[PDB]
Parts: sequence; C-alpha cells; structure tokens
Amino acid sequence: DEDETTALVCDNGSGLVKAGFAGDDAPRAVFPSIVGRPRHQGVMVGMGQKDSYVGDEAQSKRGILTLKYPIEHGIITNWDDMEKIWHHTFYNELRVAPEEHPTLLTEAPLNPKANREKMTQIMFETFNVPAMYVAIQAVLSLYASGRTTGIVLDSGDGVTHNVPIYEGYALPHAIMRLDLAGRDLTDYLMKILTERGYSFVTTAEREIVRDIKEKLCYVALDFENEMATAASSSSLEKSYELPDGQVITIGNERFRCPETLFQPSFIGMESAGIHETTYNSIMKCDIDIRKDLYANNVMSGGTTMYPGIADRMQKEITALAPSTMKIKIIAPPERKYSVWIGGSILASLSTFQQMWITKQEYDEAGPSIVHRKCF
Amino acid sequence: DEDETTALVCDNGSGLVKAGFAGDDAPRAVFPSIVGRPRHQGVMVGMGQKDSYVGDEAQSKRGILTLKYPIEHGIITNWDDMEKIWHHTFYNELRVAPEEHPTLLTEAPLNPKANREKMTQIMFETFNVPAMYVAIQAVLSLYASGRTTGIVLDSGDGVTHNVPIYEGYALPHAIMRLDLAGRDLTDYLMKILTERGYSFVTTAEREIVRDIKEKLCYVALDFENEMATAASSSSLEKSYELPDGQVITIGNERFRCPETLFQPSFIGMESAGIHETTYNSIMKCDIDIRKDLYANNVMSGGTTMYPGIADRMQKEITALAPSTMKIKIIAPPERKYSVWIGGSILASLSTFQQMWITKQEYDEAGPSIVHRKCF
Amino acid sequence: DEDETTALVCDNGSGLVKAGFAGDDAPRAVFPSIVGRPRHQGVMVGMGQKDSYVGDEAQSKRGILTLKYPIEHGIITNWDDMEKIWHHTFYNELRVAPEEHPTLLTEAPLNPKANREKMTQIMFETFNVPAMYVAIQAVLSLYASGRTTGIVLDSGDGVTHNVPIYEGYALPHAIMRLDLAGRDLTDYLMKILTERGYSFVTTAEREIVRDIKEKLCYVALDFENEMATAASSSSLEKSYELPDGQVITIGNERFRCPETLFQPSFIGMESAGIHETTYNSIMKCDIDIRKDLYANNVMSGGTTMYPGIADRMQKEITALAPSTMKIKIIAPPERKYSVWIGGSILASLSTFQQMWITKQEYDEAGPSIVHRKCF
Amino acid sequence: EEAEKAADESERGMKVIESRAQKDEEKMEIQEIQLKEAKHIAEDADRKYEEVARKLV
Amino acid sequence: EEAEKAADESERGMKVIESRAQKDEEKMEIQEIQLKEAKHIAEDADRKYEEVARKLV
Amino acid sequence: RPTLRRVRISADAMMQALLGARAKES
Ligand SMILES: Nc1ncnc2c1ncn2[C@@H]1O[C@H](COP(=O)(O)OP(=O)(O)O)[C@@H](O)[C@H]1O
Ligand SMILES: Nc1ncnc2c1ncn2[C@@H]1O[C@H](COP(=O)(O)OP(=O)(O)O)[C@@H](O)[C@H]1O
Ligand SMILES: Nc1ncnc2c1ncn2[C@@H]1O[C@H](COP(=O)(O)OP(=O)(O)O)[C@@H](O)[C@H]1O
Ligand SMILES: [Mg+2]
Ligand SMILES: [Mg+2]
Ligand SMILES: [Mg+2]
Repeated sequence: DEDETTALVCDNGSGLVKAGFAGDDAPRAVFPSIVGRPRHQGVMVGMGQKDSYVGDEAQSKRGILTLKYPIEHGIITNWDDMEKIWHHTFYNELRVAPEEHPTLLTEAPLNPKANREKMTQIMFETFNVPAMYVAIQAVLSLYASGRTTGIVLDSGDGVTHNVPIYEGYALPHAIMRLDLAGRDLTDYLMKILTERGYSFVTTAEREIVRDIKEKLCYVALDFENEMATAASSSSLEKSYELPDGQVITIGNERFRCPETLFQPSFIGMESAGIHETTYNSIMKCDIDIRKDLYANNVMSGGTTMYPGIADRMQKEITALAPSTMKIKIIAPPERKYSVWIGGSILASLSTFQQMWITKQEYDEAGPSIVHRKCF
Repeated sequence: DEDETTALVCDNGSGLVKAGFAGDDAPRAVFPSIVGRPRHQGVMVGMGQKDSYVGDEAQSKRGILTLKYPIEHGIITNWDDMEKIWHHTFYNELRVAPEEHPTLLTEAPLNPKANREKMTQIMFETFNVPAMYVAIQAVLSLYASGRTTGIVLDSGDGVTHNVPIYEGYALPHAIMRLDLAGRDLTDYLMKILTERGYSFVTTAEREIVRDIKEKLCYVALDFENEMATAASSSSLEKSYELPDGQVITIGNERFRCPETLFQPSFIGMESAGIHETTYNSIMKCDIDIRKDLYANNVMSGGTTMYPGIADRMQKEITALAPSTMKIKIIAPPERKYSVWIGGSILASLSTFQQMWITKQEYDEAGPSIVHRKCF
Repeated sequence: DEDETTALVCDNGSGLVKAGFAGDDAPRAVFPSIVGRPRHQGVMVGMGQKDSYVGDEAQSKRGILTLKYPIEHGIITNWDDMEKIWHHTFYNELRVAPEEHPTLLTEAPLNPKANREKMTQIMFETFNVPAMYVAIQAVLSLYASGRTTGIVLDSGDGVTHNVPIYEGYALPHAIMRLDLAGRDLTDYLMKILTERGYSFVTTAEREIVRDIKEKLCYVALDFENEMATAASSSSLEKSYELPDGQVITIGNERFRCPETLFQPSFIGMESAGIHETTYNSIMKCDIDIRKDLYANNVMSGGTTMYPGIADRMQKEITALAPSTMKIKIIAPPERKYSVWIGGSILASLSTFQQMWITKQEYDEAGPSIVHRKCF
Repeated sequence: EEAEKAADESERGMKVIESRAQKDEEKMEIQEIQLKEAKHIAEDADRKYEEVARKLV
Repeated sequence: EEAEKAADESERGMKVIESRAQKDEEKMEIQEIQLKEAKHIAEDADRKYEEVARKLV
Repeated sequence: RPTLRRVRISADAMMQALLGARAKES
C-alpha cells in the first residue's frame, strides 16, 4: 500500500487517535480512544472469542461493552489498552508492519517518565521497530501554523497545555498543564442535565452527550446577559433530536457548559480559568516578548472546534490586559489535525531522518539514557 | 393538639413518609409511600365512594387496590398522589391545618427542577401556607449525627446518594446519585425466588417479600466462603413462616440479595457498586481531607437497617484503600429517623425562623426566582 | 501579660511571621505568611461569618480556603492582608494593644517607597501607636551574630539579599536583591515531580511539598558525581510517607532542587547564581576589605536550614577565588531567629528609646519627610 | 420470658463491652499521638547527629 | 419473634464487638512496644550526640 | 509551506472501483 520508506505519523491524542502515513494532509484512521470489554459471559457459540474491542468496533457496540478510557488527565492508566490500540492500528487499518518504516509519535507536554519509558519499551522490545522518536505536540502545531512565535493553547480531552514559543524558542519552565478539558465539561453538562430532569449514569449516554456537545454547544459572548435574555427563551432554546429519537430540549445549558473553563469554581477547584492561567503565564514570560505573544497566540486541540472561542478570548484578554496595543488572535483552519499535519512535514526532512534513535544504542544505553538524549 | 407555632417536619422519603411536629424525637405518623386505586367497579351500595386510598388504609387492603409508587428513582411521576398524601397527612392524622404553622420539607439531593417548582406551587397556591422551605436530607442527617465532617451515604428505596461534607462544607459537584436501592433489591430477590420455585408476579407479594427482606435479609461478611459453606446447609438456611401461613424456606439468597449493591453487574448495569462509587468520590475530593472523610463516614436511610453493613464496608474499604491509617466507620443508632430528628432541631432556631420564604415575595418573584434564592 | 513598657518585635519576614516581645530569645507567635479566603458560598447556618482567615487558622484548613501570598518577591501586593495579619497578631495571640508599647518592625533591604509609606500610615493613622521604626534585617542579623564585619546573605522565601557590612559600615550601593528563593525552588521541585509522574496543580499540595523540602531536601557536595552515582540508586533514593499516607518515593530530585540557586538557567533567567552574584559583589567592594569579607561571611534566612550549604559555599568560593588565603564561613546556630533576636537586644537600649518617631512630628512632616529622616 | 431474659442479658453485655471499646479507642488515639511525636523527634535527632558527625569529620 | 430477632442481632453484636476489642488490645500492645523502642533509640541518639559535640568542641 | 493534496485519490483504485471491467487503458 505504501511504496515510500517514511515514518508512520500516529498522533495518540487523548480522546481521538489519528494515524496516517507521512506526507498526507489528514489522518486516514481516526477513531476515539476507548476500549470496550465484554461485561458478561455468554453461553452462545460462534461469536468472536476476541476479549478486547477497540476503536470503531467498540463505538458500534457501547451497550454490551463496559467502556474504559485508556488515558486519564495525561497519565497512562492501563498499558494493555496501549498495546491493543497500537496492535489494532498496525494490523487492522494501515495493513503495514512497523518493521519496515519508522514511527514518529506525538506525546503531551510534561508527561510522566514512566509513560515515556513504557511506550518506548513496548515499541522496541515487543515490536521490532527500526527507530522511534518522541515529540511534543506544541512544536508540531506551531510548525503546521507556519510561524515561529506565539503561545499554543492545546485543549485535548482530559488535559490542557499552554506552551509559549517565541522565535522558535521553547520554554520548558513556563509550560503549565491543567486537567480541565472535554471530560470535565461533559461531567458538568451531565450533572446540569440531571438537574434539568433527564438523569443518566452510564458511559454510553456520556459519550452521546459528548457528541451532542461537540455538535451544538458553543461559547457565550456575554454570560450574564445571555442568562437574563434566556430567562424568557424563544430562539435561545433549541430542541435536539437524539439519534435514538427521544426529543431532548436544551436551552441555555449549551453556552454555560464551556463556561466552566472560565470559572473552575463550578467544579470546586482553586485553579484559575484557562484565560487567567494563560494571562499569568504571559506575566511569567519577559516583557519584551509579551506583545509578540499577544499578537501570535495559537490554539490547538479538538475542544477548540466550538464556535465563539476566538471572540470570548479577545474580550477576556482585552478586559485583563491594556487596550492600547493590538491583540490579534489567529486560529488556523482545521487546527485539530494541524498537529498531525506537522508530523507529516516533519518526517520528510533528511535531517530528521538523521535524528532517529535506533534499537542497538537504546538497548546498550537503556531507556533512562534515551530520556537524557532527547532532553 | 399543638400549642406552639412551629413548623411541621414532614420527611417525604421514598418508601416511607415520616410526619411529625417540630421538637419531637421521632415521627408520629409513619406510613409507606403507596397509593391504592380501586381496580374494578362495584355494583355494591354503601361503601365509601373514596376513589383514592393512601397509607395504612391502602396497606390494609392490597388485594383489591392496584398499587402505584408515587416516587420512582427520585423523579415524581404523578402529582395527584402528592396532593393525596399531603392532604391525607394534614386532614386525617395530624388534625391540624397548614394555615397556622410553617412546614419544613426534606427533599433528596440532585432532584429535577420540575419537582421542586411543582411541590412549591401546590404548597403556595392551592394550600394556604404562610411559609415553605426545601432542605437537603444530607445536611439534616449530619446535624442529627452531631458532627460537621464526613460523607453521608443515604440509601432510600429507589435512589442512593453519597454526599461529602467536611467541616460543615457542602460539595454540590461531588454529589452523585445512583438509582440502586431497596426496589432493585426486591426485584433481585423476587427473580431469584422465582428461580428457586415460588413464582409470583403481583405487587402485594412484592411488598410482602420486601417486608421479609427487611426482617431477615442481612449482609455477608465473605460472599464466596458463605456460598461454599451454604452448599451443604444446616443452620445457614432458615424456614420463615409467611403471615398467611405458607411455609417458606430461604437459605443463602438472604445474604446474596443486598450483594447486588456490591455487584451491579447482576442487573446488567455498568454502574459501580456503592462502595466503589464512594471510593471514587473520595478520590474526587482533595487529598488533605480524605483521611477525615475516612474517619467520619456516616450512613442514612432505611436500607441501612440490615445487620452486617458496617463490617462489610470496613473490609471493602480496607481492601481498596491502604491499611496504614485508621478508617473507623460510625453509624448512629436509629439513623433512619435521625434525618427527621434533625428537621425538628432545625425548626426551633430563631434564625431559621428568619430564613423562611413567605407567600408574597414568591408570588411576585415566581417559582424560578425562588429556586435561585435557595441556591 | 507584659509588665515592661518595651517595643514589640514583629519580624514580618516573607513566608513566616515571627512576633514576640522585646527581651525574649525566640518568637512566641510563629505562623506562615498566608491568607485563606472562603472560595464558595455556604447556605449553612452557625459557622463563623469571618470572611478572612489568617495564620494557623488558615493552615488548619487549606482545602476550602483559596490561599493568597501577602508578599511577592518583596513588593506588597494586597494591603488588606497586611491589616489582617497585624490586627490578628495584636488581638488574637499577643493579647496586648499597640497603644501601650512601641513596635520595632523589620523590613527587607531595597524595598519600594510605597510599601514603607503604606505600612507607616496604617501604623500611625488607623492604629494608635506611640512610635514606629523601620529597620533593615541585615544589621539586626549582624548584631545577633555578635560581630561587625562580614557579608550577610539573607535568603527568605521570595527574595535573596546580599548585604556587605565591614567594621559596622553599611554599603547601600552594593546591596543587590534577587528574587530567587524558596518559592522558585518549590516551583522547580513541583515541575520536576510532575515530570516524575505525580502531577498536582493546587496550592495546598504546593505548601505540602514545600514542607517536604524543608524536612528532606539538602544541598549536594558534587552535582554531576551524585547524578552518576544516583543513576543506579540504592541508599541515594528515599521513600517518604506523606502526612496523608500516600507513599512517595523521591531520589536525586532532593539535591537537585536547591541546585537551581546555583544555576538560574534552569528557570531561563540571565541572572547569576547566588554564589556568583556574591562573588561579583565582593569584586564591587574594595580590595583592602575583601579578605575580611571572605573571613566573616554570615548567612540568614529560613532557606539556610538545609544541610550542606556551608560546604557547597566553601568549595564554590574556593574554586572561584584563589586558594592561597583562608576563607572560613561562619553560620551561627538558629540563624533564622537570630534576626528577631537582634530586634530584642536592639529594643532594650535607652538610646534606641531616643531614636523613635512619635506621631505628632510624622503628622506635620508627612510620610515622605519621615523617609528622609530614616535615610 | 426466656427470650426476654436472654435479650436483657445481651443488652447489658452491649453496654459494658461498648464502654470498654470506647475506652480502648481513646487509649488508641493517645498512644498513637505519643508514638508519632516520639518517632518524629527520633528521626530529627538522628539526622542532626549524622550531620554534626559529618561536620566533625 | 421480635425477641428472637433481638437475640440474634445481639449475638452478632457480641461477636463483632469482641473481635474489635481484641484487635484494640493487640494494637495497644504493639503501640506500647513501638513507643518504648522509639524512646530508647532517642536516648541513645542523644547520648551519642553529646559525645560527638564534646569531641567537636 | 506547501503540500500535495491527499484527497486526490489514486486513479488506479478509483478507476477499478468506478468501472470494473471497463477500465483497461487507464
Ligand atoms: N469536531 C469536534 N467538535 C467539537 N469538539 C471536538 C471535536 N473533535 C474533538 N473534540 C473535543 O476535543 C477533545 C479531544 O481532542 P484531541 O483529539 O486530543 O485534540 P488533538 O488531537 O488536537 O490533541 C475531546 O474532549 C472532544 O470533546
Ligand atoms: N426497619 C427496616 N429494616 C430494613 N429495611 C428498611 C426498614 N425501614 C425501611 N427500610 C428500607 O429503606 C427504604 C426506604 O428508606 P427511607 O424511608 O427512604 O429512608 P430515609 O427516610 O432515611 O430516607 C426501603 O427500600 C426499605 O426497604
Ligand atoms: N525549618 C526550615 N527548614 C528549611 N527551610 C525553611 C525552614 N523555615 C523556613 N524555611 C524556608 O525559608 C523561607 C522563609 O524564610 P524567612 O522566614 O523569610 O527567613 P527570615 O525570617 O530569617 O527572613 C521559606 O521559603 C522556607 O521554605
Ligand atoms: Mg489537543
Ligand atoms: Mg434514606
Ligand atoms: Mg530571611
């Protein structure tokens, strides 16, 4: 299927795995990060004895399979799910073995050392891979953006990373990760819908309402004013049609769901909102480059697909920062895949072909030394 | 009958209504939450034309009246039954009108807004009440416990609420309700008794077996070991005498009925057992106070009247949590009425007499604004 | 409680307030410099309506109260916290009014004029105090040391001051302050522990790890060699038991945390390490007295309680300076309180009783003139 | 009658055994607090002694 | 029947609370042993520290 | 920064899937 000896770019982002060959502009195999395990034991004869579903095979059946998240906040919980999702991506979709081409994986900023050593060991010992490389997502996203300056805000599913890069220079001391993202928003919407009257307590419905949020939920331009005008609703409340057919009616809750990002007090945490944390990060940077960080801020992550985030960011930053300079916020189209796109354009360089880590040096050095070599 | 102008504490808990005047230590009018409706039409002349039985009048006759539950999982199904049970409690047992004293009602955590607005409207418009107040059960139970720290586990009849309160501080974000309680246990015992050989499919027998469970069913200290030793039964199986006289013989089923709480997989639901859900809730809290939540856990609800729950909780939590600290579980005597008791001691304070909601401000504001004022 | 009309020595050092009467050898009221503010709003009735916790009352509850630092790098951020901590120290611990005895406060070197004018105004206008006096910490520390020559290195919590004093002579031109201290070390340890795998993002955990550092973290005698020998750890890594019970395992990170002081490049700042800055300061002094500054260097600040600082200083200075002379470094026992101790022995002199500033002259002159009179 | 007598005896046993249990519990907290303080100061003393020994060397 | 119910519950209470009391007794003994050990170690550490301080002077 | 479009599906596979046996020269 592939006639070019190039690394397979597999972005294992929290919530959605995006795998594809280098050189492509979009991932071909896109599936959620979920593992379905048979809950009961059947006396039936003939069905697949497979004890571990994955991807679309699990999405197609969520009532029988108990759903487990292979990644939580960033820390890898179960490694069997890791081996399952890579083995599946290798021998069920791409139809190619890892013994013929490299593999450029993308990991989140500020992750545990155990996670890195574990994935590297599974990719070297178990699977025969000629060479591995771990890369931070923020750099590849800035590559795909086509710039060298700005602060990347990557909001995945269970973690949110703010990474400032000015003139290409990474700042490992200022990268601050906060576990507020799509899962805590799904939980907030679920508890407020339970407050509305429709109560559910199973994961399949949780994924359904997550999809409903992805499709409908947006960000408000003025929270309190929308609350007041929605008190007497007319066009502000919408009636959604569940894929099963049950008629759901959702009004203001939509534009109050992502608001939890701006007010973490809703989930009883002393952490500051994403905008205030980004602002504090900007103060932690130097003054000289602060204006450039204001003018080149970039966004990444699937959570940014909601309509109305750019305007909300502009008003909040204008209210926090002075209103004398110019603070333009740029969001490139299809930003979610941009990271992966970067991977593709990063795997075609010959120099990058010279910066890989082969098996033998890793085996003698050991995983810890490999951690030192990368950084 | 009453010479003190004090609020009537009426705990409308799922399964049992407990009504009484403030200041008392136990409810005087205790009756199940059931409504009996004439099934057939009689040509007889002279009997009561009353078309809606309630309470003991319905309990005394369960063969003629089709039984309907006025509350299911927490959501109020029929409001006519609501009006029936309050009108009955007012003009058949207490022998007092609501137009002379307040009324402190107790509602379950995380209930629908429609339920609250409906009950408040029936208590203001229809009935002339000088003042109303909705209160969460967990706070009053913690009051009656005589502490300010701990996680209250309230297991009613159709819903189970875990509510953490440390130093008197409520946590509305961590309260998670799960509809596993006495009704699902009655259903499990019924289907397993149908598996034993005695098959029934009517509600009167369901209430009878519910009473049998309340009287006999207990919690096991070691499920599998009791299963093995009960395989060859001697003193492990007991012969119960039905109030009608039929000789029933029940062995292991007893201590396997509440076990469904610890293994929801028996009812094919992905939800976790009560102990595991409580443990997860403890992780959702902060680490600093987790030890205090371990040392001050409190229980509430009629379902907790079974013998052997404290020990089972201790072994399960010890197996789940470390065994280095001290994890003492405290269950106050007569915990079931404790909630109501709290109501009594909450209605005698002058400050609480200042926190009531009179008719006029509710009428101008409307019910929704009243919801904002309470929380 | 006090029968002697003597000034109250209140050292308001960054991180720890140490208050006590003059003549004593140690502060009686020692509490951290933190202010806890109620985060949520409770519907509960009976708890203290106090809207501003302070000191041990806040330390006892860090999960409910959002923690704010009343001092940052040296510049006073919020003055309400200032009024809170003095009013608390006056009317909750010492049980004495400031209207009966003077007050000798200690401020950090090279502080803003706004800070001084503000504290003096709160101590004259609001509170009725017969007389105030601002004193630099370095002089009092040199007093407690019992000498007149040397360079005092005061490392507080958010600022580090190097102050050379030879033969009692202050050098206001050479005092250079650098905002590298315990908070930036706590941040470095936190980010490296997040790199280890245990990720936290709340202030309570930050204070906990700060205490863990104070208890365990030490300075290395040879950084690279300890890194090499710790690569294969045995006794170099230690397993600490969190006060909550979670088993933490910390190895080399300990003696790499304070190393950030010697290598500010870790936090991406062009500033030089504390030792190199002190060395540069010594070159800025005259050659004649440089040997005496080498032989009489003194240390101050709580941060100096770590084991291994004296030896590290000796090796670094020997590597930087010639190895022909004698460079003895002296650290008096209980140096942290020594400053406060000085205050005590400074408030008993009659001449110092003649160098106070009464209300009337300040009122006519105004605060700015008071600044001229002191220096 | 026989059952009531047995129940009364059991109740008296509850009162006395629970009272002893409460006492043992109080003793637990007291003993634990003293043990923790002693271990804390013992670890402190050991660390200071090792450090002053290094300084002596 | 009510008396028999009370008797059975009471017997179970006796077994569980007696187990609790015995566990408390073993824990008190263990805590006293640990306290004595910690106290002796602290005494030894203090003596060695005094000796080392004299030598250091 | 340029790239070659990836929705440009390869003609051989596309030709087979659209035509069947009619695709012989392409
Ligand atoms: N099309 C979409 N619309 C709205 N939200 C989305 C969409 N796709 C993903 N998300 C959200 O983004 C999160 C996953 O993002 P992720 O795939 O990790 O981004 P990235 O791959 O850029 O790291 C989930 O919480 C999900 O709710
Ligand atoms: N004496 C009892 N023994 C055992 N179970 C009981 C008893 N009383 C009530 N229950 C159970 O408790 C449930 C009802 O609890 P509820 O009255 O709602 O508690 P609360 O009033 O504390 O909320 C029912 O499912 C019932 O089976
Ligand atoms: N016992 C201790 N051990 C280690 N570090 C300490 C100790 N006490 C205080 N510190 C550190 O010192 C800093 C506060 O010092 P500070 O109280 O301002 O000193 P001073 O009062 O001499 O100015 C904090 O960063 C804290 O981490
Ligand atoms: Mg993302
Ligand atoms: Mg209950
Ligand atoms: Mg200091």
